[PDB]
Amino acid sequence: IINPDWNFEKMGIGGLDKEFSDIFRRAFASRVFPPEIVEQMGCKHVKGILLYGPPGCGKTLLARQIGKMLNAREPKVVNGPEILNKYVGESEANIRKLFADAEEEQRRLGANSGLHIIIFDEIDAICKQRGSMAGSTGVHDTVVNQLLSKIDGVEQLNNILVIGMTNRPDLIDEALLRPGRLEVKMEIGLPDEKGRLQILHIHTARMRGHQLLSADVDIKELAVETKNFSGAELEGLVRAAQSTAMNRHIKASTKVEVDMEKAESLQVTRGDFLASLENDIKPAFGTNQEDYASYIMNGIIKWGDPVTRVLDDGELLVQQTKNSDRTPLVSVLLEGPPHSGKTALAAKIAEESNFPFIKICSPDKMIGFSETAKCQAMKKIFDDAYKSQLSCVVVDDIERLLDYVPIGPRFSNLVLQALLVLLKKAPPQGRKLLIIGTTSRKDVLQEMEMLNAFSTTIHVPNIATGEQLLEALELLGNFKDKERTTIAQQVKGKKVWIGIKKLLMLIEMSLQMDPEYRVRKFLALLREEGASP
Amino acid sequence: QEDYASYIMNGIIKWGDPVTRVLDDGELLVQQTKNSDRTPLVSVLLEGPPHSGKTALAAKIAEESNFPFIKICSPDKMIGFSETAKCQAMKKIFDDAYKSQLSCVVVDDIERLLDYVPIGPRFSN
Ligand SMILES: Nc1ncnc2c1ncn2[C@@H]1O[C@H](COP(=O)(O)OP(=O)(O)OP(=O)(O)O)[C@@H](O)[C@H]1O
Ligand SMILES: Nc1ncnc2c1ncn2[C@@H]1O[C@H](COP(=O)(O)OP(=O)(O)OP(=O)(O)O)[C@@H](O)[C@H]1O
Ligand SMILES: Nc1ncnc2c1ncn2[C@@H]1O[C@H](COP(=O)(O)OP(=O)(O)O)[C@@H](O)[C@H]1O
Repeated sequence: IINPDWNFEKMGIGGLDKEFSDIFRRAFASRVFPPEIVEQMGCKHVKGILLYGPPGCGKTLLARQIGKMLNAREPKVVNGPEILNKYVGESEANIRKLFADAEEEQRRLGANSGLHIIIFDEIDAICKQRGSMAGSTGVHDTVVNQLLSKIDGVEQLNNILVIGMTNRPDLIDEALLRPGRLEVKMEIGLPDEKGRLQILHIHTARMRGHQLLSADVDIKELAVETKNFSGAELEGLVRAAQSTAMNRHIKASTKVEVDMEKAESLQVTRGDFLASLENDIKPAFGTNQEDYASYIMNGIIKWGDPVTRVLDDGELLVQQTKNSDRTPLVSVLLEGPPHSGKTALAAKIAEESNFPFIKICSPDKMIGFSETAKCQAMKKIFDDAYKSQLSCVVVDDIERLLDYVPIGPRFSNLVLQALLVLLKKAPPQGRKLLIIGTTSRKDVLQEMEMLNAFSTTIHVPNIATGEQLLEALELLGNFKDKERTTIAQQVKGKKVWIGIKKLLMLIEMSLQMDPEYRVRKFLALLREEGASP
Repeated sequence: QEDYASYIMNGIIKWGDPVTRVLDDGELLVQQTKNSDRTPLVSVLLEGPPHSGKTALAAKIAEESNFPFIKICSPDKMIGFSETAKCQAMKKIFDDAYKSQLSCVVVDDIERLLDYVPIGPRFSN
């Protein structure tokens, strides 16, 4: 019913052109050959397939087009969580209601009926395997059995086709993949440069049709600027550009009584696209420039040699992880005394890598969580990281993730075991990863056998000389000439062990008085904090 | 034949005598478990310092046996599980192993299945 090489273009789906060929070659070879030879051989057709991948990557379009191209009746869409009810023996009824028409048509027309396709969604919701993990989601296992009894069993159905869709391929019941049942898996991953270009081509044909779009805008620049968008973020970008351009044009024309010549024109230009891209759309699988300003609040100032050493070592590690074989997983750990400024340096090192996927997992967003929820969140972040060619994950505080208190001692063992397992699991073939730690108590970590898993260590020291303090003050720029002179005469005493954060706090506290008494207050504050190595 | 090529990532090069001794001992154990009649159940434990290459050698010994049933139970596929889930998984694997006439099972990183930590000590009973 379809031409030998088929056709998939300018009909919607544009990014996935090899997938159709792959699936048709692997599964649907029986429905294209002349029926006489198929009946002569005496073979049965495949009775379903499974699709899995990241959300919003164009799965429903594929199912609808596959159904359309086979000359099948209207698909009977359905959702996963919708088929669930607390009353005993009611979900089975919902599962059973779906096949009535197929049964009736088979009963009437015999062996000449058409093809009916049922499209499920979030099929992993009904499965007696999610109960293994922490929680209670037994979903009254019986449900699944009923479904199987309809795909096969004593009563045979020969005019159906089941297309399953899922996001978590590791929660699918194992009994649902043997031969004779859903038995063809496939992956629909993120698009690439060509896919993004094609999607932008398809989604913008309307404006070009009526010459409304300006000649300034390109499509290659927007195709290369967007790194890990899938499909919906591109549609969102187009829509946001439309809306922003419209609002700006109407407001500007109201502000200035422009002639009808430009009033009729409603060009969107390129500025609207860039503004919407940089302010409107926030990708889920890409870099997030907003969170960096939340950690590096006062920038980075060079008060000594160690900063350059740390930055250079970070660059070397990034280069090693980027282009290298035989070692696709690399780890590192930053250790130092409290208030030394470790989080900011880690964030800077991650930012300078220019990787497409950068994330930060910190306990600031896990207040009141039970340990199981923390394990879930960590696993989710790492699972998301595993779906990109180059990634980078930062773990903010390893001591707070364990709930360590010196009395006892006390802590949670589940999180420790999860971290130890996750630190030594390479990604699927052909993909890289990088992990950066941070902590202030190295001895406890060494004592817990966790330092045997990391690959390197770096040291972040404090300010340990007077001239360094003078240089830091000079860079900050808060004291005058005579003030600096007075400070210099009195701080040559040596044995000066302070942290950058504490230094900032002391300066801020001291600057709350009149200019006369600032110096003595600052010196008193420094002396009360003047411990020794 | 996909797990074995996933656990032996860079082959097995012979840098000294011990490799030959280990492989020969494994072969002798396999032949014993195959040809005996009054000793159907056999066990062996491989131990050594960290980062020494125990899993690769165990996988190679299992693969070079030609048994019709072979399976590996590693802890890296049970992240976030509870004690009961681990018990059920292990029992299921062994129950499946019991239905063949010749089988081999690999248990990997025994110290990570019990959740051992030197402080305490703490673990799962
Ligand atoms: N070279 C630098 N190194 C570190 N911090 C710097 C540097 N230059 C400026 N800072 C400032 O230091 C502060 C970092 O303090 P922050 O509280 O992030 O430290 P931390 O090591 O993460 O602390 P904690 O041990 O509480 O987690 C930021 O204000 C940053 O602007
Ligand atoms: N003769 C050999 N013995 C062991 N490993 C070898 C040998 N020849 C090469 N290798 C390489 O050694 C690596 C195996 O190390 P592996 O990570 O399995 O160590 P391990 O002892 O299982 O570690 P762990 O105790 O951390 O679980 C693989 O790269 C393998 O290619
Ligand atoms: N080439 C394309 N690939 C993927 N999605 C596309 C493509 N062109 C358009 N889209 C849009 O992306 C969305 C993908 O289908 P949708 O049902 O929203 O997501 P999913 O089924 O992946 O959860 C739809 O809005 C669809 O119109």
